[PDB]
Amino acid sequence: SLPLLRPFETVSLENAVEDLVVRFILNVPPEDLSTVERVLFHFEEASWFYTDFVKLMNPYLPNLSIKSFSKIVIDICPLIWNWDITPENALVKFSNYKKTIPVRGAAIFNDSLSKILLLRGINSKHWSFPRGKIGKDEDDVACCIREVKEETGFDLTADQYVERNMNGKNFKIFLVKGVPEDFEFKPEHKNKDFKKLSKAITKNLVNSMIRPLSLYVKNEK
Amino acid sequence: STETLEIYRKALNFNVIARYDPKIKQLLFHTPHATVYKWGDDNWNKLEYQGVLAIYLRDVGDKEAILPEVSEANTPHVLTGHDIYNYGLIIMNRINPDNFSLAIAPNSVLNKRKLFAPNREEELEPMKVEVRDDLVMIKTLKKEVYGIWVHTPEDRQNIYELIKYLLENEPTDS
Repeated sequence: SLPLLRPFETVSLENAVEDLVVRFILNVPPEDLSTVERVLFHFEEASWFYTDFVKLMNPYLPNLSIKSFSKIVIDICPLIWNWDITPENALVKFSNYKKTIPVRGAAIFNDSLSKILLLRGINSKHWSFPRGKIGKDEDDVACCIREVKEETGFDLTADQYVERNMNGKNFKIFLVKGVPEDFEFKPEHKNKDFKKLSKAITKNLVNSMIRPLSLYVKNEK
Repeated sequence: STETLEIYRKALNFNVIARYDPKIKQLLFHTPHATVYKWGDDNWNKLEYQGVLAIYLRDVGDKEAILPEVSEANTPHVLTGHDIYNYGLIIMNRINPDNFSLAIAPNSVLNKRKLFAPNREEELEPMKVEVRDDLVMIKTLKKEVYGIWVHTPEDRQNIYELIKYLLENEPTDS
């Protein structure tokens, strides 16, 4: 109710981290601070909020992966990291003991910006971006266009992604604006309006990235 | 280091909130996991605000100061007018960037205002609080009825008795 401003869209990366610290890391019961596995999840949690909101509010900020963002929180606020091992080293041995399935897809948009490209499965009556499993030693952007060739059939061709972990699957959906809306897409393998989607989700994977996708919409205009 | 941490917590919280409400003076209370529920459809609605709760003191202050501008019954009623509100409530969100807020001004200053200078920028009905159904019931200045949750029943009364002191008492400096 009280009118508080929007300082994320105008402040330093040093400050943006500080905020996110208050938000996700620092105000927590000691249990979630005296255990490595726990704070590595709150870093996971704040890196997503950074990539899905902070980066989208302030464009002068760089695109940060959980790899580097943690390195940054460790430097600006070194009071939270008590232990001797490095985060990079820890979030591999400990957090990624929770072995994830990286799924590469994309949120497809039109040149006029009014519609999104989501498909429905054969068995599933649920709408989502072209989502499929990864491989060995291949760039996240090359697995993205290849999976959009298998499920729709149109390669588009980097840092503009939307990371999120959902029940042991690392979804890193990239953002591509500018694909023909008239073009006919068909499955190359054997076996909606944005206005219409905003009103529908408000009534209480794409069901979670509504607000970051609305931030991609509010910005480009 | 276990105590050097809580003093850094008061520092970080404060100047993080100072960037949100620029009129803080003294951070009075902070709890680590709150959730807001709203009343209207004769039942509670889980609002999209979840994170650390904080109750602070506002520098009111430079009289004639603007309550500035940030960017149907479901939307809140933003306070517009003069900066006259004595204390603040804030849930530092984790859901989306916009945080939660409640202006908490005593009835002691309201009755002092409403009678002496009847130049009310916004209609203000004095605030009241209670402990009901594992939630802290808060009746706001713009009639809005909210409810804040915390797991501990100790914490629920803690924030209640403070909110209650703030409104039933005169502007302080602790």
